[PDB]
Amino acid sequence: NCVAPVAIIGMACRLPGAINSPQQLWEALLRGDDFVTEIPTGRKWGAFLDDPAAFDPEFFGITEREAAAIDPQHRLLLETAWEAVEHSGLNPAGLAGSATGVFMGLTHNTSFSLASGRIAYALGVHGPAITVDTACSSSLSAIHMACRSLHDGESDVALAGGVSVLLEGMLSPTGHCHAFDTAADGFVSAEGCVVLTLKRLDDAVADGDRILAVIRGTATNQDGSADAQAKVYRMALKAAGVEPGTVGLVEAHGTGTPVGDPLEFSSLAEVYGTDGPCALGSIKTNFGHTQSAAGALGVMKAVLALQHNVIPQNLHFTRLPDQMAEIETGLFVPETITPWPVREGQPRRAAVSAYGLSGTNVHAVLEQAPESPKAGNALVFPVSASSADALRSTAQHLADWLLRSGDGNGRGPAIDLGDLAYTLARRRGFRAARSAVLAGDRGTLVEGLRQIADGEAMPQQAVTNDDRGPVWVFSGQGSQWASMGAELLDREPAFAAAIAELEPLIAAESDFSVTEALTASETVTGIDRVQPTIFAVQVALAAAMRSHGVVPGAVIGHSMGEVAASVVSGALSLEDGVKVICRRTRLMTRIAGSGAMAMVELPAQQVLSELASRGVDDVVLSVVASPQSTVVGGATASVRELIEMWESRGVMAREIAVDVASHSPQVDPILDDLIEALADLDPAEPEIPYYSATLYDPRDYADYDAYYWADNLRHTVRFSAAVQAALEDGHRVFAELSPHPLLTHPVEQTARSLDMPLAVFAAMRRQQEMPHGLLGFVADLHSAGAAVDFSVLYPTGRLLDAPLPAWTHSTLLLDRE
Repeated sequence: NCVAPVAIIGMACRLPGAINSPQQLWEALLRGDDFVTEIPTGRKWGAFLDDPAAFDPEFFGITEREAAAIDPQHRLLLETAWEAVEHSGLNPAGLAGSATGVFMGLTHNTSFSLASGRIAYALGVHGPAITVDTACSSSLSAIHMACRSLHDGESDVALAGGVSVLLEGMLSPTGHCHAFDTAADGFVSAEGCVVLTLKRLDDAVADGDRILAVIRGTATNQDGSADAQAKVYRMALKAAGVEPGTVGLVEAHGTGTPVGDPLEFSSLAEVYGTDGPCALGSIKTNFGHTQSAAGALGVMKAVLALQHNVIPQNLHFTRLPDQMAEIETGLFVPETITPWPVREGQPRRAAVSAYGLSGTNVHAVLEQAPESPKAGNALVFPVSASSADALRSTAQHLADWLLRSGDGNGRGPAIDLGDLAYTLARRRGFRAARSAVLAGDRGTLVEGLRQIADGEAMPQQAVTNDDRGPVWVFSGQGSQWASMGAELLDREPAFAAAIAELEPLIAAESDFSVTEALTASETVTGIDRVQPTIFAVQVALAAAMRSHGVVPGAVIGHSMGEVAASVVSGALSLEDGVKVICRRTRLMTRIAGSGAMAMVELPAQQVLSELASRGVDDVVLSVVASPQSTVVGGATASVRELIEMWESRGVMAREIAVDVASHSPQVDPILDDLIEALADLDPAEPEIPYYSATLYDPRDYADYDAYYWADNLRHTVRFSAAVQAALEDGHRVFAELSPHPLLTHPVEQTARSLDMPLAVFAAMRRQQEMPHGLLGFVADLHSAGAAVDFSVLYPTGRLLDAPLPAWTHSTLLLDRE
């Protein structure tokens, strides 16, 4: 009523016995596992984490030395809190800048809430960052503060939890929390970490999150170990606005102490158990007293108990204490797996409590989450981890998870691969070491994951952080091959649509069918046909990628490639692009067979010097695509003369087979007619960043008019300079849209010369088998870190609890202690 209802959209835990997830916890509670043991010989009873010092510092951008100096408590909160965010189905990168509050509890050794601050900084969120000492308060205090923070609106999302790490009200000499059993030995300390992800219910429902349960209300109180705590329950119930008779479960403090259990059982009897049997449980029978994590851990049990119909049994119980036995309470301790009491069409409700030594008593009232009621095509399954080793473990764990279900006597129904892909692609964060399996069924997906796990498939190290689209590289002539467009025309509707639109346009200009050329049993050959056909594929590829949610962050053209680059960037209409490429080639026909071109293995500046010192002016620099390779062009006799001069000197120089010696003086006699033919162009500003290989400065303003295309044909192809500029502006993923990669190596050579990292890919290659169209290409780009709007491929789907990525853990501890 009074306070706003809070939805629990996600939760994570790091607990003894390698229980590192809600599902693992649920199964453990059903088996009735006792995690209390003797003291380990690594550091009389207690439940301990396998390695509380384990941490993945590089993932958070911290050095090993600093991480070693950081409190192990803080490190556990960081990783556990991160898991709680991803378990909510939230890409943690998406939280940046949001009003996300952080409320953590721990034991401290002029107030600096550093532990919560680390989490806030790691997520790049703004909002309250509060820590609390659970010796000066309760372990539910953080969760209480989080709910009121949401209510007051100072937070829109809230991470709430606690952690306990043992560094060595009396104790149980047997070493067990016997609950409210007549045994009543005492309690036992324990380690653990739990974090809840909270959001206002109305926001959760609106944003379409998966609600685990609802916190209707909470309350805190000061006791100057008391019976007057009876009011604390009423305060919470009043804030929650619910009758206690409707509460069929109470995860009590359940310390198992002689003085506190009857005292607690007595105060609970006043409020709960009036009508119907209300279960009374304590997870401390399983995990002992996890201190600051006990409250959150208790909630996690209640939430899980609310989701399923069953209630997990308490351990170490046989008989109530004779003193508190004769009361007419419906309260009963579960000894086995007990179904949920009420069938009166009321949502299941539970309550949790936790009392501090200082007399701080906190109580919370919960309710179950609101109810909300062809095949064969391949899907992309993004899988990543902070390291190659971690990815192999991750792939293995996901594979086992898939194989665990899909079986009778297991989770009966098969895991929906459509929802899984949706989860991994849209409801998860992406990490450094990446892979992306392509599969249309479970079998091929498992095999794909095995290959990763067994070290057969190698991971891609992302070179950028999914913040920008890739660079489309448009190459020139010479990539064509027989029936190069055939398979994509059948497999990529967007590719076929783009070609279908181009078909009549190119026909009107050049009088031939581009579709026919792309499906012919022989490679396209005619001067009139080759470049327009290549241009068509390039535009079609870009359209197909856009239909998969991949838009370029920039474009770079090479010679004729600049035409498609101009269209894709929006500088020229589709119609004008056709006019340019078609009318160019029609005029270039007039000079076919004149002049020659040759590749020489020298830097452009050296070549330019030798041409000048030798008085050569009928041969010029035609292409500078790499810092160590140059193409010259001009008079046939002069070119072949230079080749021999270089060859005899030990320099590799090889003539290139070309119809037209473009980018040389040989194209002069058609430039005027070209300029006249392109008089009617209507260019616009490019919407995508465009690095020109025509202009003497790749960042300069391009007009894309008649004179620009004249210069594009006549002047040097400065591809290397354009790639350099793109790298300087932060672009890292380069992908060639063409029938076959002609420029991927030149790009690499340019990047290497500048000591610049990058990832280069090819959309198509000669005789490539493409049964899944360009989805493999999409997968590779994402794995490199290129931005991909996965809402296109996966507009809708259900959130699945696929295992969270394995961490890259290294044991970090300060010496001498």
